[PDB]
Amino acid sequence: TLNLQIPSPTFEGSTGGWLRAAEVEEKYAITWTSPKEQVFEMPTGGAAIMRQGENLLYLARKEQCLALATQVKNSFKITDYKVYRIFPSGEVQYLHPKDGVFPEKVNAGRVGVGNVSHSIGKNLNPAQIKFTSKSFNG
Amino acid sequence: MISDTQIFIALILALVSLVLAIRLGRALYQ
Amino acid sequence: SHSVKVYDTCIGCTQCVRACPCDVLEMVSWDGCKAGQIASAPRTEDCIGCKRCETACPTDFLSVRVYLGGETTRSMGLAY
Amino acid sequence: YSPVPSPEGTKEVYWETKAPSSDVLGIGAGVSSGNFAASSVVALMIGGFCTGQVIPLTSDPNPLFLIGSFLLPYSWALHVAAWIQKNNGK
Amino acid sequence: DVAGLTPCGESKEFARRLDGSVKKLQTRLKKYEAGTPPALALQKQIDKTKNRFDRYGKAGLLCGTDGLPHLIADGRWSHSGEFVIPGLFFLYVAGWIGWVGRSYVLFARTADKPTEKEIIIDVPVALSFVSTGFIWPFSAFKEFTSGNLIVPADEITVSPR
Amino acid sequence: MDSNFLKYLSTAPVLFTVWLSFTASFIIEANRFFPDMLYFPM
Amino acid sequence: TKFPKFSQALAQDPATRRIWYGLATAHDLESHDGMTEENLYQKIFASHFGHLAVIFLWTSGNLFHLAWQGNFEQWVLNPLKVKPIAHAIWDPHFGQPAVKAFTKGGVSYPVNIATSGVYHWWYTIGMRSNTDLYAGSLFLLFLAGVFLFAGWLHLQPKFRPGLSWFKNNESRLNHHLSGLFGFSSLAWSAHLIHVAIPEARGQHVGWDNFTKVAPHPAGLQPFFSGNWGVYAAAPDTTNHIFGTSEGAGTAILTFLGGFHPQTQALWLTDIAHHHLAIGVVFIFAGHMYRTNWGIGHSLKEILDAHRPPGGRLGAGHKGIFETLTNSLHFQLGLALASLGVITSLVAQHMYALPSYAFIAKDYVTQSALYTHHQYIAGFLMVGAFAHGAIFFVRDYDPEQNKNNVLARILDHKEAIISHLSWVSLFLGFHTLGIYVHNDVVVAFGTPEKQILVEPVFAQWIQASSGKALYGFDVFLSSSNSVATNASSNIWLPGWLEAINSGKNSLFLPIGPGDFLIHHAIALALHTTTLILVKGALDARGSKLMPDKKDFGYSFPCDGPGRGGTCDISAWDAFYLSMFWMLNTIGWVTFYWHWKHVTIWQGNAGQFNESSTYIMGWLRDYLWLNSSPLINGYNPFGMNSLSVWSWMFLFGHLIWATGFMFLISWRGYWQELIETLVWAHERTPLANLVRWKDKPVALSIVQARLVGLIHFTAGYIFTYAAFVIASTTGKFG
Amino acid sequence: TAVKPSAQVVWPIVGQEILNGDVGGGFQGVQVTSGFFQIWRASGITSEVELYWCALAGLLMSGLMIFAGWFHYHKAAPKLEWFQNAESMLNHHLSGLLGLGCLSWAG
Ligand code: CLA
Ligand code: CLA
Ligand code: CLA
Ligand code: CLA
Ligand code: CLA
Ligand SMILES: CC1=CCCC(C)(C)[C@H]1/C=C/C(C)=C/C=C/C(C)=C/C=C/C=C(C)/C=C/C=C(C)/C=C/C1=C(C)CCCC1(C)C
Ligand SMILES: CCCCCCCCCCCCO[C@H]1O[C@H](CO)[C@@H](O[C@H]2O[C@H](CO)[C@@H](O)[C@H](O)[C@H]2O)[C@H](O)[C@H]1O
Ligand SMILES: CC1=C(C/C=C(\C)CCC[C@H](C)CCC[C@H](C)CCCC(C)C)C(=O)c2ccccc2C1=O
Ligand code: SF4
Repeated sequence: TLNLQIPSPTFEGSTGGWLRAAEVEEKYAITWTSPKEQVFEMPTGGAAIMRQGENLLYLARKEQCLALATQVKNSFKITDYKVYRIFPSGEVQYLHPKDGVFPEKVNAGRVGVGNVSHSIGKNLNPAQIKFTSKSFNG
Repeated sequence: MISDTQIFIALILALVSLVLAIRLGRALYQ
Repeated sequence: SHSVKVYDTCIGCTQCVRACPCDVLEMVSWDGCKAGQIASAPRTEDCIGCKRCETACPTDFLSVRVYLGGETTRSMGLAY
Repeated sequence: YSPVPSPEGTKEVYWETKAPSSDVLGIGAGVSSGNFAASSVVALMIGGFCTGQVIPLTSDPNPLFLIGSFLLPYSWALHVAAWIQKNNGK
Repeated sequence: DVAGLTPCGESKEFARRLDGSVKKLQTRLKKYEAGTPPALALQKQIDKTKNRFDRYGKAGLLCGTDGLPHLIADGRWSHSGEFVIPGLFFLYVAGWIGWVGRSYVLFARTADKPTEKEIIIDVPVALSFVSTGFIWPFSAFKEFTSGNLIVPADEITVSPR
Repeated sequence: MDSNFLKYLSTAPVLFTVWLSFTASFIIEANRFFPDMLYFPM
Repeated sequence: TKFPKFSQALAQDPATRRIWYGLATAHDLESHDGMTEENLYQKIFASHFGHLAVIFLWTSGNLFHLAWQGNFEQWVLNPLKVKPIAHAIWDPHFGQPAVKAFTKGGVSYPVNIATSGVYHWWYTIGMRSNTDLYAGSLFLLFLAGVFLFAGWLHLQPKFRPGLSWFKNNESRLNHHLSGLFGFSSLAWSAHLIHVAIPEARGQHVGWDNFTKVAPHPAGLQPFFSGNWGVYAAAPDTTNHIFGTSEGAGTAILTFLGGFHPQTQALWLTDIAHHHLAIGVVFIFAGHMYRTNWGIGHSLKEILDAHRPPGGRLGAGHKGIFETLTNSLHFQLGLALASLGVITSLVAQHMYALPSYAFIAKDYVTQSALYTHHQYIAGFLMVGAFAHGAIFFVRDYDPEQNKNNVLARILDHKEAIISHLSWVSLFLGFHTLGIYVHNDVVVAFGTPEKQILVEPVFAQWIQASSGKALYGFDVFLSSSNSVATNASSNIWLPGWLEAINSGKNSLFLPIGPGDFLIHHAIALALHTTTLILVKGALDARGSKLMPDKKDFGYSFPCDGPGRGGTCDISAWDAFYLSMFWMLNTIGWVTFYWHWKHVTIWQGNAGQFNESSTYIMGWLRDYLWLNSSPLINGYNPFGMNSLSVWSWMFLFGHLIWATGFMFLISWRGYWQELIETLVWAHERTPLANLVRWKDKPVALSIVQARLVGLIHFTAGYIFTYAAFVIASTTGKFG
Repeated sequence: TAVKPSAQVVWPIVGQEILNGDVGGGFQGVQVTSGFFQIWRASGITSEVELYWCALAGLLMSGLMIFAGWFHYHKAAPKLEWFQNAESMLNHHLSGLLGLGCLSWAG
């Protein structure tokens, strides 16, 4: 669950932050824990200083949150970060890491989506599947 | 030369063609 | 949303998952390769179409393939 | 996709042998190779003779030689049909 | 003569071109003192212009109504030196060049690291190769007939059709 | 002659420049001593 | 958002890309949601009806605007001095001097001077007054309404045709060859004999008297007797004044050849026998295929049976029948290629052999007609190759085409593209080398050192047609040749009189500049063919992208991986080949216009001396003929060319605008639009107003297309303004 | 006021000697627009001997600069602390490079 009462990193503000679509369509949240107070670069442009302990941040896009996660992973060795999706109705959807284990590591219970049982050169030509709802993969 | 009545007749035929074109466009649009 | 497919030429090197900026791919258990794992795309609604995964794939002609389709707010990379 | 229609009586005339089957000659499928060769020679002579009469063309050409000049291109198809029938056992 | 053109050695407009060039150089010559190096240079230019027009007029070149030599390239031997024989000279050189380059490529595949041979030329071996090109048609034809020039289609990479 | 200097001299740009200048010098001297060759003379 | 109702994926787009892509895919019916083949064919049939109605409405509008605002009744009386009016001007942004300067043609209101040549065409075919022009406009309005009603009717239930009707190749070929080509040509010959030739001889024929005014004094009795040569007796005299009975003949069918000595156009009796013969030949062609009565040829058997037994063509043409019948894009490519070839043929043959009275003296009209139809030809040929590439993407079945001719094209596509590249580089290297060589030797004061190759092959062809200029003395230029004695009694005097008179554009004299510009044209044709053929044959896949057929005919790229894949689709090959097509028609029209202006000025030696080097083209054609165009308006005044003087600059503007969509690419503009979205959202008194679609940058393919459109419009408008204003300033 | 400056002469090879135009003063060459003649007149150069000596000085300074480059990279390379003196560099380049240069040129 997303604790809304987590304090935010000390930032002086910028023009690069989230627009009206964040409060109207969807917004993203990233939390992480730091061992010390240290300066990081905002993914929207500018420098902010994260506090010692937990940090909660709001963004407009998932890619901005994951860019910040990659930055703090390769520059501060922080891997406990969690990314959530928040709707205007208040429903919070946990996004990353989805099952608690990072996607580059195999975890039990994961099912393959979009896997094709042949090589890419065995896809069908369009002329078989014109005027037909058969997929080009077979 | 051409008179006013002839131009009016051409305008009436063009309006008929406009109605037929609108009908064809509605038929093509399903 | 874009469509991401993983073909059975995948060797399970996990490079495409590490290259993904939008957390679209993940590694699942498999028996078709020596690494014992294959890439999968359960989250293609967040796929922007950047094809960093296709750049990262080391198998001769790519095992992971991105087909651009219907554009959404997430796929267009719109912060507005 | 949809079935491609043909007129009634269309058969498969694709060939990889020395000569095509006689069906490619249509209504002339039952004419022997000797008759084709004789008609080709006769058509060549009549077409060349009629053409040589109508090379000095005037404003009043003879209609009969004009019709007979069209046997000159006919003889080419006739000797091709003669070759086809000769290698078809006919 | 050919195509209604006239020989340059009897064309009056060819003479008009020569006279116009000579007067154009002479009016520049008029503004310099005799013995000055610009005067000698201009007189040498006049001599080259006269020698060029004289040489062109006695060569059997055909001149059009413009006053310039027109080349005939239909294969006739009476103008065989205008396109056919210089082209064969190119055909001598160019067939040389590619062949020696091809030879170097066949050498370069046999080295330990071919790409270093590609960027850093083996100068004695390259000089040997550029020496070899003087008999290139017969050597290339024997390479062709022995199956060492053309490779079969089943050993060449092709895209999916 | 140092072998490393010779190998540097054997590089593609140096040899390219030297060979193309050498060829240009052939064309220039041929046109200096035999100018205005529009044709092969008969 | 439900504007693109044919695409659910486009209709769910939240940005401005939805409107653009719905606009660009609106007529791409094959890609629509749930399109079936029968619905596809029926929509295509009705759309073809609508385009036919549009063509008829445009022609009726031309006829009406001439009958109302033209000077046709003045122009018929004095065709060689009165300037033809296209349509009237009513522009409220005009000042008074612009009103004064456009008041031409003998009328009291501002008018545009016609360049389309409709005056000469309508006058030649027998129209004389404004009344029949209006009646023709009414008839075409009625015909367009009839075709609109037919388009509606043939979509209604119990009238929608089946797929077997649409794919009936034999019936459609027989009916379109015998009736649409043959009987239409026979009826046009009938119109020429019955109406046009009597009106050319000063005797009025209309609907009120055409059943009582015989086209020939002997009537149809010589036709029914077999004494057809009576129709060849008493032709028009060389003293005949067109549109009058003075010097008129009584013949209706001749083959006199050459031109009428006054109009400088082809004899109308020759045109009537030509169209009669074309009708007879086409009806004979139109009885060839079997439809319902056993006799006739079968198309499938003809295609399958023509396999050469040596095996050099593989299986021959087996499977081409189903591939062609099932693919509308293969058919569209074949049709567009053939149409482009014949409109090129129209462009060459109509300037060389004009058929309309007094149009050979209308220099602006000839230039406009040639330029227009040649640009149409380039567009049609590019479209043919593009839609062939679409046929490879969407419709090509390899399994139905095993060892076919198409499969063998695909199996040696690399040889084809490599040899096209070789001949293109060959042509460009040596053509540019000769041009630059000539420039350098002319700049250094030695024009005698130029490389000037006489075009002896084409001069030999001209002599074979009877041109005695070059002294080749062969075929029709030989008085003892068997071809000369064969044709001496029928057509040789008129043809020899027309070909050996230097007063027309019949086989114009050619020199080294003509040689160089035809080899440049060959270079441009081969290079455009290289781009288009390479796009069509690599459309299904390449070494860089072997699964291209899974991605369709048009897509932006395959990402920066594998070295980078910019402009890899066949649509991108179309996009690159459009510039080369514009270049090729530019070179052709530059050559045509400069040669024809130098002949019309009586200064053909200027072209003969200046066309051998590029500086001659830049100075003596571009710079020299620009003077009346750039003086259409100046600080001293303005005249009637000013609009072209505007349009010229207009082209120079819009062409340049295309560059910005072709040089600058997407991400810069997308980030600027992010900044603009922030600016609008944060500005008071404007954030009360909100967009419904999110502003985004144009997509990559869309931006390529938009830059191409601005580029092409600038190309066309610049050259049209230049050619019309230059020809008007020098000659009109 | 009547002699066009020209400091480039071409060889006659393929007819390019036509580029040696009549620039006045009994001289043929390519007209130059770099303004060196006016600079040399402003500097007081009245003969071509002084221009020869200027060329020799330029060649010597080119050799000195290339030797200084070889020495100051390959033989005695300054440390990072030497380069990171902005105050000393500005003092020396303001007073010695621009200041003494302006003073000597005023002289
Ligand atoms: C070893 C030299 C060599 C040889 C024998 C070939 C052979 C061929 N090339 Mg190729 N090519 C080469 C070098 C070579 N290439 C290089 C260096 C380039 C880059 C500029 C190209 C670019 C190129 C293109 C773009 C095309 C060809 C084509 C062709 C084919 C037709 C001939 C042609 O158009 O030549 C023309 C050759 C050129 C325009 C480039 C030649 C560049 C120089 C002059 C050659 C290199 C000489 C080399 C430095 C000598 C060093 C050897 C020495 C150490 C001993 C043929 C298979 C064409 C084709 O597909 O036809 C079927 C074609 O379209 N080539
Ligand atoms: C004799 C009967 C007949 C006739 C006259 C036609 C006529 C036509 N059919 Mg057709 N059709 C027929 C029977 C017939 N059909 C049958 C039996 C079938 C079923 C098997 C079909 C199935 C069919 C389909 C499926 C389609 C047509 C279409 C068309 C139209 C083609 C577009 C057009 O106007 O081009 C006019 C063409 C010509 C006049 C001839 C070609 C002209 C060439 C280019 C040469 C002319 C050059 C000349 C010098 C120019 C001079 C003019 C200049 C002065 C301006 C045309 C009206 C198409 C269409 O548009 O549908 C509405 C279409 O999609 N037909
Ligand atoms: C490239 C052109 C071409 C070709 C090759 C053909 C070929 C053919 N067409 Mg075709 N056709 C064409 C163009 C063409 N057509 C065109 C342009 C049209 C329309 C304007 C038609 C319209 C058409 C129709 C309507 C029909 C054909 C048919 C045929 C086939 C009949 C073969 C035949 O006549 O043998 C017949 C054999 C002979 C004539 C041999 C001669 C018999 C004896 C030996 C004569 C000699 C007797 C004696 C020695 C002479 C002296 C006599 C004296 C005593 C009186 C044949 C495959 C027919 C068919 O079957 O469909 C496929 C058919 O019904 N065609
Ligand atoms: C004198 C001036 C001149 C100049 C500067 C050039 C310059 C050039 N020519 Mg060229 N040419 C000239 C005169 C000239 N040409 C004349 C007079 C002829 C008529 C004979 C030709 C015929 C010619 C051909 C046929 C070709 C060139 C090519 C080239 C370009 C590459 C050079 C080359 O061969 O690569 C060095 C050579 C190689 C890299 C490989 C060897 C390939 C050679 C050309 C094969 C020769 C032997 C072969 C069996 C003959 C086949 C020819 C056949 C198709 C008729 C280059 C820009 C080539 C080109 O443009 O490529 C597209 C080319 O294919 N030229
Ligand atoms: C004036 C402009 C120009 C020129 C010269 C070229 C030239 C070329 N284009 Mg091209 N192109 C252009 C504009 C131009 N393009 C534009 C605006 C477009 C639209 C985007 C295209 C689209 C296009 C496509 C789509 C294709 C080409 C192809 C080609 C090549 C073959 C055509 C040809 O004539 O070969 C002859 C080549 C030339 C005449 C080039 C000049 C050769 C020079 C003069 C040789 C001398 C070089 C010199 C010694 C270097 C010294 C410099 C050094 C001192 C620094 C050739 C390299 C095709 C190709 O690659 O075919 C193989 C191809 O597929 N182009
Ligand atoms: C790429 C694409 C993929 C698949 C689909 C696709 C549409 C097929 C394709 C697009 C393809 C392209 C567009 C194909 C279309 C291609 C081109 C335009 C074909 C041009 C043909 C010219 C013919 C052969 C004739 C000239 C006359 C000859 C017979 C004359 C000789 C003589 C005659 C009798 C009279 C006098 C002159 C002389 C010389 C004495
Ligand atoms: C065994 C069969 C032999 C050949 C039979 C067919 C031959 C051609 C028949 C043509 C049609 C019938 O022709 C019949 O009506 C024509 C039209 O009224 C007549 O033609 C007459 O009237 C025409 C109309 O004013 C005039 O243009 C003609 O000069 C005049 O001769 C024919 O004199 C008559 O014979
Ligand atoms: C300038 C530029 C823009 C900016 C263009 C903006 C977004 C569009 C401005 C057009 C305005 C909004 C309307 C123009 C109106 C037209 C004159 C007609 C349109 C209506 C007809 C189609 C009916 C891009 O978005 C772009 C994207 C990718 C590569 C290059 C570029 C690029 O160069
Ligand atoms: S630059 Fe544009 S076209 Fe090229 S690979 Fe990148 S996104 Fe694709």
